[PDB]
Amino acid sequence: MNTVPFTSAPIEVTIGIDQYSFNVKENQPFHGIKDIPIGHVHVIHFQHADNSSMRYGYWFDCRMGNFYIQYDPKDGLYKMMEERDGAKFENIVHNFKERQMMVSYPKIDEDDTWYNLTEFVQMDKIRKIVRKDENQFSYVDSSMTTVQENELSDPAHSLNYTVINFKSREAIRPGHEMEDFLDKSYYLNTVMLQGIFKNSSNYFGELQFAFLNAMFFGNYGSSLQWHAMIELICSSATVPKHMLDKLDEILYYQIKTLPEQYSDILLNERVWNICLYSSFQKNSLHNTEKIMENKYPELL
Amino acid sequence: GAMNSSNYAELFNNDIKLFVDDTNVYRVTVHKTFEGNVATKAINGCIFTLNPKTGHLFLKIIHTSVWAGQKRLSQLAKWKTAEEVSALVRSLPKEEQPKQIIVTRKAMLDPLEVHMLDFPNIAIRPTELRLPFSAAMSIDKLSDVVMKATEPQMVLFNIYDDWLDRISSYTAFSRLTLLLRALKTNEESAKMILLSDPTITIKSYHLWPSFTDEQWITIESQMRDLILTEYGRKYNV
Ligand SMILES: CCCC(=O)N1CCN(CC(=O)O)CC1
Repeated sequence: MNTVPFTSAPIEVTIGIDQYSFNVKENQPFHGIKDIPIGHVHVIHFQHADNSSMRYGYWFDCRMGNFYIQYDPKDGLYKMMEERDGAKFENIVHNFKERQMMVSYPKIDEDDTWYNLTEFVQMDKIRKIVRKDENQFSYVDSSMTTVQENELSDPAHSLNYTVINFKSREAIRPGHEMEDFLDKSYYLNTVMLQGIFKNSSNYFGELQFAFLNAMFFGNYGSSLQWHAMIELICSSATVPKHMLDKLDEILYYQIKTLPEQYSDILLNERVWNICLYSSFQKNSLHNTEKIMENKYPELL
Repeated sequence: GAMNSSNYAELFNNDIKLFVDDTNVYRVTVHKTFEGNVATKAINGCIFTLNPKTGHLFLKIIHTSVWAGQKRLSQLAKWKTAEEVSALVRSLPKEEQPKQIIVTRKAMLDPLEVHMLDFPNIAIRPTELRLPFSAAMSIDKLSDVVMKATEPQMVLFNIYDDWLDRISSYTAFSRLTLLLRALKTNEESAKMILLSDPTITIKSYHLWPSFTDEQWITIESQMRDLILTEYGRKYNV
């Protein structure tokens, strides 16, 4: 198990670690998070008590380095940094642990939620969507726009999700206009899976990362990407069975984890009604359809 | 965006534009079968593509063979319309290509946009105007060429005859829409109005009779009377 120490907590803040969260008071003796499960990406996120504007946070993998958080009073935020001195880092963590100044990542043993939400998410792919090569961890916030949003304005601060556009030449073969617009199988299988993503795991990893950025930061462009990647599969008549069954699992755990009160801002009525009730795959997502109907029957 | 009453004069400016009406592309008669079921029989149709400034009509005849063995024909008809309009644009010299295409039915928007992806600078627009272009098949010379077609064929016409020698495009379009609205509302009575004087004929090179300016005023008034009369009959007014 790994640890992300905090130098201190000078401003009151709600701290998230994956799907958990806790409040820290101004100048409280808080010095980090321990017992973080090895084997998954993680996200440590922040919303300031005095300014709920800018949710922000950092995607990281403790296998890649030793990371800590320190507040920067000039830029006004908690920053993730890497400690290259291993003995220094171990000494810091051990003292904070001995003084019990750290919260424990509160994973229940029966609980596979985080695995289920991050099954296909890899740090190496995150670092290609979020481009800042000098760090091993990735900053995301509520306001960052996507490459696609920008096309329709600082490129160094964009979310480089794969652009999906159903009325584009990339999606429509000349001479197959009706076919390709009504059945997106070419665009999914040849353009996206074989061409850009190389395999379904990378596709699902980006879909999962988009959902998580939408949920944890309220990042609008991420929500758009998540819905586009769902609709592309559901609007394809020919999808490998293993992908359909995996999608049903992915979406089930995403809908399960979504805060009930954020459904009006995180779920697109058109996309979900189309995917569950009109699309080629309307009968292929049994688990997702059941949770959606029982949890959000109003949306439908 | 959408074309409506506010931006109506735009139809007659110097930016090339075309109206596309697909209402007569897929035409059927419905009938009983020997077993007492119902079946359709397709008849030849047409795409109505009109330049409202110049009166040039590109009448693409849709022969019934294009439906043979095809399913979901009402859906296919929209995509066939878009394919043909796109083909027409590509066939025109660059300086004759439209800058806007206005579809009379909003269901044509996506099919046409998708077929025109190679022309990103050609705006595809809907309209809020209720235009009577479905009544194009009430113009005898247009109906005749559509019905006689034995294969796909593109037929070119000027739907304003020689009117632009004497009136503006705005007035010509208004006259056309009045005539078509009257033919749509009561075809028999409208045709009677247009032919009630044997001495006024349709030139071999024209679609409409050779009325003088004063006779057109009388004809237009009679067409408005017909439309109002039919409104009163319909609503018991
Ligand atoms: C007004 C009645 C004249 C007529 O029959 N058409 C035939 C087709 N059009 C020639 C062409 O297609 O280029 C001239 C108009």
